[PDB]
Amino acid sequence: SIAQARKLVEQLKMEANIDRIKVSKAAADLMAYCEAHAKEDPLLTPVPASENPFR
Amino acid sequence: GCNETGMLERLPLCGKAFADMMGKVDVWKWCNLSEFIVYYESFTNCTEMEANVVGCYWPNPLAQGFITGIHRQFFSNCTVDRVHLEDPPDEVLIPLIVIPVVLTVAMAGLVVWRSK
Amino acid sequence: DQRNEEKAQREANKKIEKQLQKDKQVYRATHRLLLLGAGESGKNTIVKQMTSGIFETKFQVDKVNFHMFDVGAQRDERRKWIQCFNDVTAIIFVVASNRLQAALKLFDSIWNNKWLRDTSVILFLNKQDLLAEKVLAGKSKIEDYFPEFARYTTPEDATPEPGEDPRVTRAKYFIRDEFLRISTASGDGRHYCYPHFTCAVDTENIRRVFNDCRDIIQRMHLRQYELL
Amino acid sequence: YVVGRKKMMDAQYKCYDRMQQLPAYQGEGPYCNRTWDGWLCWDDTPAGVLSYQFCPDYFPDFDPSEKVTKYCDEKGVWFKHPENNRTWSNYTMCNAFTPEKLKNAYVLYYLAIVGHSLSIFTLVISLGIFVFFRSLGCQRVTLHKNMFLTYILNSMIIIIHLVEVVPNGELVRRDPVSCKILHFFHQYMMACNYFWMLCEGIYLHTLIVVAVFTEKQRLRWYYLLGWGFPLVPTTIHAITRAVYFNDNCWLSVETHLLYIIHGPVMAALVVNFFFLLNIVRVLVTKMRETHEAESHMYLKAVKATMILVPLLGIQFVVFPWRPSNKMLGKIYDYVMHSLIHFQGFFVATIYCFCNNEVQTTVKRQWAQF
Amino acid sequence: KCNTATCATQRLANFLVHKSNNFGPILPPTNVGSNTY
Amino acid sequence: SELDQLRQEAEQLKNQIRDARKACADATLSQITNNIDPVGRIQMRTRRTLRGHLAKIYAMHWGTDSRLLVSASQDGKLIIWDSYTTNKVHAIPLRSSWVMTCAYAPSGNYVACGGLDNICSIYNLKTREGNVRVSRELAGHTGYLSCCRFLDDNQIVTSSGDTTCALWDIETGQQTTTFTGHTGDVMSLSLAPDTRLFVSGACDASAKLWDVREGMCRQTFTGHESDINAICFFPNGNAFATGSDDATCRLFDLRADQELMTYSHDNIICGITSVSFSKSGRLLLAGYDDFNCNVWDALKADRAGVLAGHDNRVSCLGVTDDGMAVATGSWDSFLKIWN
Amino acid sequence: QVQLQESGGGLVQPGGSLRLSCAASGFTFSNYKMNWVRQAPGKGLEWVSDISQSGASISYTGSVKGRFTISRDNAKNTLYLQMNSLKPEDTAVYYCARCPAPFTRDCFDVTSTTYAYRGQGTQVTVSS
Ligand SMILES: CCCCCCCCCCCCCCCCC[C@H](O)OC[C@@H](COP(=O)([O-])OCC[N+](C)(C)C)O[C@@H](O)CCCCCCCCCCCCCCC
Ligand SMILES: CCCCCCCCCCCCCCCCCCCC(=O)O[C@H](COC(=O)CCCCCCCCCCCCCC)COP(=O)(O)OCCN
Ligand SMILES: CC(C)CCC[C@@H](C)[C@H]1CC[C@H]2[C@@H]3CC=C4C[C@@H](OC(=O)CCC(=O)O)CC[C@]4(C)[C@H]3CC[C@]12C
Ligand SMILES: CC(C)CCC[C@@H](C)[C@H]1CC[C@H]2[C@@H]3CC=C4C[C@@H](OC(=O)CCC(=O)O)CC[C@]4(C)[C@H]3CC[C@]12C
Ligand SMILES: CCCCCCCCCCCCCCCC(=O)O
Ligand SMILES: CCCCCCCCCCCCCCCC(=O)O
Ligand SMILES: CCCCCCCCCCCCCCCC(=O)O
Ligand SMILES: CCCCCCCCCCCCCCCC(=O)O
Ligand SMILES: CCCCCCCCCCCCCCCC(=O)O
Ligand SMILES: CCCCCCCCCCCCCCCC(=O)O
Ligand SMILES: CCCCCCCCCCCCCCCC(=O)O
Ligand SMILES: CCCCCCCCCCCCCCCC(=O)O
Ligand SMILES: *[C@@H]1O[C@H](CO)[C@@H](O)[C@H](O)[C@H]1NC(C)=O
Ligand SMILES: *[C@@H]1O[C@H](CO)[C@@H](O)[C@H](O)[C@H]1NC(C)=O
Ligand SMILES: *[C@@H]1O[C@H](CO)[C@@H](O)[C@H](O)[C@H]1NC(C)=O
Ligand SMILES: *[C@@H]1O[C@H](CO)[C@@H](O)[C@H](O)[C@H]1NC(C)=O
Ligand SMILES: *[C@@H]1O[C@H](CO)[C@@H](O)[C@H](O)[C@H]1NC(C)=O
Repeated sequence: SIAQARKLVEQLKMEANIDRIKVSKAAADLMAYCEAHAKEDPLLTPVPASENPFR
Repeated sequence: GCNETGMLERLPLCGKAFADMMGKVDVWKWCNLSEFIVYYESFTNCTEMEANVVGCYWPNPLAQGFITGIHRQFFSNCTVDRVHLEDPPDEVLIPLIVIPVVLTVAMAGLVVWRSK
Repeated sequence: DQRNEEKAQREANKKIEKQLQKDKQVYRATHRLLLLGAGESGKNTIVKQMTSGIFETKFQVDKVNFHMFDVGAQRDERRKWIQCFNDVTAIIFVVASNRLQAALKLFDSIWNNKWLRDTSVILFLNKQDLLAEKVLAGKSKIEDYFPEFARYTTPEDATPEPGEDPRVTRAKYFIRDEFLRISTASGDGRHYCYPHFTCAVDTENIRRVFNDCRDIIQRMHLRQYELL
Repeated sequence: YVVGRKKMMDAQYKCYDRMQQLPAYQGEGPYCNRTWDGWLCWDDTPAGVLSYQFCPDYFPDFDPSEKVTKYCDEKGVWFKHPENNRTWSNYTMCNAFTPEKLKNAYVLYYLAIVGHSLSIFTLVISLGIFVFFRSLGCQRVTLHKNMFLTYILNSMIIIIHLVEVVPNGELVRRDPVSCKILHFFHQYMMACNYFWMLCEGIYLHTLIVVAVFTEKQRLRWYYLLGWGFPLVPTTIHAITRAVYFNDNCWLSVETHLLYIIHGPVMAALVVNFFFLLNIVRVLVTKMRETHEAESHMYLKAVKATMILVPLLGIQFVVFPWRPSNKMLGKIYDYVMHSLIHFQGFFVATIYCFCNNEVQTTVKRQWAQF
Repeated sequence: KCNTATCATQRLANFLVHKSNNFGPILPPTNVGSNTY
Repeated sequence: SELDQLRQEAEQLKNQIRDARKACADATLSQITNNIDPVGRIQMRTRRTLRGHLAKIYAMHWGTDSRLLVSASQDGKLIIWDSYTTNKVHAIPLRSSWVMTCAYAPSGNYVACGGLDNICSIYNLKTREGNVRVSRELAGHTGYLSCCRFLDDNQIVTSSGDTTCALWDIETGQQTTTFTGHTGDVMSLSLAPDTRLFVSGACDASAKLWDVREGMCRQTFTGHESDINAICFFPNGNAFATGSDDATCRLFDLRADQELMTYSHDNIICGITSVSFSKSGRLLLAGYDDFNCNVWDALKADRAGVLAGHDNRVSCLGVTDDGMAVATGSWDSFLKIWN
Repeated sequence: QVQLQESGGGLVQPGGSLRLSCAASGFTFSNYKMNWVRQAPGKGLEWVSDISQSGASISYTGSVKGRFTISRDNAKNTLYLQMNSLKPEDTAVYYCARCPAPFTRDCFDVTSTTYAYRGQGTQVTVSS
């Protein structure tokens, strides 16, 4: 319908008028979070049997 | 050949020998064969050797008539015991088979009924 | 302290499984069914003769419990919610005998769906009396919408009703063969289609489902023993 | 030797008492006088008749099932052998086929040990799969566990009986109470193994034909029929065996008291044959409703039968009587003993090893195992 | 003599108990010729 | 035709967004994570097997205590398990057996469920009487309930097959805000760590980022080829992963407004049903239609492990808040805890 | 971004010929089964024809069989519909509809009023 296409153009203008950072900066932030929390991840390396509640 | 008269004279030697050994066994034990079967085996063995010495093959009708006289002399009134290994009569054996059979199909039909 | 709390959890667990045992015998005893069809296919008339997103209909035949479900307030996109009915006993597909081609395409999608590959389909070729009136009239011919109908002959294995025109028999059996060609293409001995010439006011529709469901359960037990 | 001589002297005393207790032959024409030939007792026989009697058991090479013949000619004279002119009885059939029967019995003896050993091995591995992989669990498999256990327990008792009791003559002559206890458990476990075949036949008939919808049954009745009911024919036979035919270690088969156990067993297996006819009848009906080819119908229908004959024991009812012929009896022995002793191996291979539901579970769970 | 198929194992065991010399060496056959009974 | 101009202007804006995203794509995620060491072979084992469900399990959700979990099965039962002792804490019979989703409130006092009944039912677990009874039935959706997630004891966000999402006030039972951006059945939603935003995945091969308090669609993410069946936020809230029927998993960045990585293999030809990150976000666990669960390296797109314990389609999975264990639900009516 | 754009068609004489083309992008064209659907004025969406992934399996609706021909170019990612002997009954907006899931034999919801994997359509008018 005419109203359906008009709201589609309205939504695209709000999505286009956003500030986007570089992918290299976004990729570095995702890596930096993993390195800073890899020690607190029990799934990366098996925790000792004395600390696993599902022993 | 065979000399029947020679055998008939020699037979009283085995019959009388067995009759004297039956003197050690009282009239009470004259019925159970298990008491005197060892002497009955040697007495039968005597008639076989005596016939063979006179050239006659054992068993022979003259030696059979002599063993029958000895058998009638001692074991006349004694009756043969009941067979230890023998099936019961069919009046008892048949119910011992048909009753478990009908119980099988009755239980088999009950399972089909009472399971569900 | 530690002994009283864990023991209270074990007694609560055994009480739950005690109730789950009663729920298991009830769930395993009832047979669930899915009713599918167009808006004017006649399925709603079969329900009343026996908002909310799904309707429930419970009937009992020979003390055997059935639970038929009807799709209510759901959109025409079925590829997602139809996966919930992969464990039903059978899918009752009602077709009004180009709405016929649309039903043939929907039947092909249900029959060839990965999650519905082991689900049998009870095919209710509904509106047999309305089909006879159109064939006897001769105004709306089938061969213009199905060119293979002109060269189609009635199978000798057909069981026509007494006092029915052969033109109606050739018409209704041609529509049945259109659905059977899809079912016999990818059957693989896992599921089967049970076609039936039914009417909206037919009292035999309940007996047809009960007899077809008995055949489905029989073929399942035969498959578990690898006899068929 | 000493025991065989005692049986010979025992039969000699019975004849001389019988030859004096029978009425005098009053039939017309000439007859043969009663006589004791040394091994078997003979009654008055008319002239021109070939007498028949069963062979005694005085010697180890004699076969009691064979026949002994003594002939009179047209006159009242017994037959005389032309070599010696001696009154001679025909005992040739007593030991003519004994050396060959003993050689074939040795093959069947080791065929039983290997057949039951292979059954114990495969069924233990088959039972371990149904116990370990709970995913395969159901009422059908539950009854399979009890059916498999009967084969294992039956094969174990048979192997023990054939190794410690059969080749031990000192144990049989001693006649201890222990060998009679082992025979009791042998008859009990044999009946339970056969009755559980009926339980599966009843269960499969209930699912396919009588009660398709429920699919949930109380398994108590199957347990009582499979394990409890076989105690009825076993004890009744054991009581009558201890009274009427109390042979050494209960090894004799000449007594008809064995049909107290084998009678109901045959009746239970016949019911499975009738259940087989109904199952295949429903099967070919489903195939006729699917319009499949006749050649494809025959192959799967026959294959369905051969799949059910090890589980239901149909080989016992289709071949229930051994032929008296020597050539047919030998082939019957090698065929029946193969089917009987390898029955546990056949059921384990068909219903567990060749079962696609079990295979797909093994191939999937093989990584975690 | 139980001749049923279910008695096959019992017939084989009963035969080898008496007619096999306790699995020993084969014994000379019993003479049943003209010079016997 | 003015609609054709609206069709023309839409293509101009989509071409502008595409070029705007291409200008920010200087280097890919694989080039940045090319020198980091791989996680290695991840070999998790099934520590617990939760048995009791009578039908296929459609959804599950861990509690905030990382011990209790609720599971939804199509037999009409909600079961709350104690993952430590495998004991069942509660068994909630449902009015409608066609449940497709379930949620566990962060306070642990309420559970939610919904499905083909188009109603999100709230159940009170902390009643003083000791029983569990439904406290509120949230109605208003015109399609089946696909997912629901609690914001608090009084607010819950739901997704439905009517192509819309809704924010509910549990006290009044009325929709506070409605999200009407998607064109296909919305299959799943994931809340941000701060609960200010949430992402949804629908059957239009697109994901959308929503503002909870504003009620607006801020960003629309494309790249998938088929219906998106699952979605999960990255632990930091700046990214999310999606699972679709195209046998691929994709990682999208909010600040970059584009896809960063694709997780797929030539041997995988089945759709993804559930996705979830590890505690640190380094591992991306995904459930598949081939009865298996694959553990992906979120930074290197390498398959690090496989969870093969279920006998049917894996319909749902979830990682505890403390990251100690991973639960997996499947159509075989069993739940499995993996460590 | 899954995109389907229909081209060709327009006004044609009764009995004429037209060739519709659908340019596909954003997905692996060779892994999806394609469909042609149309919507006549005052009528609902109707399935016309489909073609398998490779092109061996081809089916048409009864009204267009013998007159329409469907084909696909996997190298060009283009779907074709050769329409010959066009009748005024064929006047409708023709859409190219892709099946929702790849490597699937079933094709659900391609005729639904709101289907995502469907182009905007092209107008085909057959009149004298
Ligand atoms: C654990 C699981 C795996 C293994 C399973 C099998 C385990 C077997 C264990 C030993 C079983 C007993 C010994 C068997 C071998 C006997 C050899 C012996 O020399 O006899 C040979 C022959 C003739 O004997 P005899 O001279 O009369 O004795 C005269 C004897 N005296 C001199 C004493 C009178 O008898 C054999 O030919 C019998 C053959 C038939 C039975 C054995 C084979 C059965 C089938 C085997 C598997 C086939 C393939 C199956 C594939 C699934
Ligand atoms: C309630 C539910 C749970 C139930 C659980 C148990 C089920 C089974 C129970 C069975 C119990 C009874 C078993 C024995 C029955 C009686 C057998 C003997 C009968 C009999 O004739 O008695 C005497 C036997 O004497 C003899 O010389 C006997 C010779 C044979 C002895 C060896 C017997 C082997 C079998 C024993 C099995 C016992 C265990 C069973 C599980 C006297 O007989 P007579 O006067 O003719 O004189 C013969 C010359 N003396
Ligand atoms: C020594 C042998 C030759 C004769 C005596 C055998 C009995 C001591 C045993 C052996 C096998 C047992 C059976 C093995 C399995 C079962 C199934 C069982 O029912 C179940 O569902 C099992 C449940 C469980 O095991 O936890 C009931 C007992 C029963 C019949 C047992 C009853 C007792 C039996 C017959
Ligand atoms: C030959 C001698 C050595 C046998 C000695 C054992 C039998 C006399 C008894 C002892 C244990 C009994 C069993 C004990 C328990 C059961 C379970 C019972 O079923 C139930 O309790 C529930 C069944 C269900 O609902 O599944 C059926 C009988 C059975 C197998 C009994 C059958 C008869 C058994 C094997
Ligand atoms: C499968 C487990 C049980 C296996 C049993 C195997 C038995 C083999 C017997 C071979 C013949 C033994 C003959 C007697 C030997 C002896 O007494 O020393
Ligand atoms: C499971 C297989 C073996 C079963 C048991 C076999 C041996 C049974 C007999 C053992 C000795 C019994 C002695 C009883 C003596 C007495 O009652 O005076
Ligand atoms: C429900 C059907 C039951 C059928 C039962 C059949 C039993 C047959 C028994 C045969 C063996 C016993 C024969 C006794 C007579 C004989 O010695 O010839
Ligand atoms: C060595 C074992 C041999 C077993 C042979 C079993 C033969 C079974 C034959 C069954 C025939 C059933 C015919 C059914 C015909 C019908 O009703 O359609
Ligand atoms: C009812 C079907 C199964 C029947 C199984 C048993 C069949 C037996 C047939 C032969 C019986 C012979 C009886 C007399 C035997 C004899 O004394 O020689
Ligand atoms: C209901 C019938 C079941 C099958 C019955 C089969 C009976 C077979 C009987 C023996 C046939 C072979 C010839 C045996 C001759 C003999 O007794 O020596
Ligand atoms: C189910 C298996 C059946 C066959 C079992 C093995 C049979 C082997 C051969 C047995 C007979 C051997 C002697 C044959 C003599 C002859 O040719 O007459
Ligand atoms: C793998 C086969 C399983 C079924 C059982 C088969 C048993 C075959 C037995 C064959 C015995 C052959 C004896 C031959 C004796 C001889 O002629 O010397
Ligand atoms: C037989 O024996 C008797 C007595 O011993 C003897 O007188 C006779 O000569 C023998 N021979 C014959 C032919 O009688
Ligand atoms: C029978 O006589 C023979 C020959 O003298 C002898 O060898 C055998 O031992 C005797 N038997 C007995 C014990 O009388
Ligand atoms: C048979 O016995 C009778 C009775 O003593 C006898 O008269 C007859 O001669 C005997 N027959 C023969 C052939 O010895
Ligand atoms: C047997 O006797 C007959 C007649 O008395 C005679 O013709 C024959 O030669 C004898 N045979 C022997 C071996 O003595
Ligand atoms: C003894 O019987 C066998 C078999 O019945 C026969 O071959 C043989 O000729 C018989 N002997 C005599 C002397 O007739």
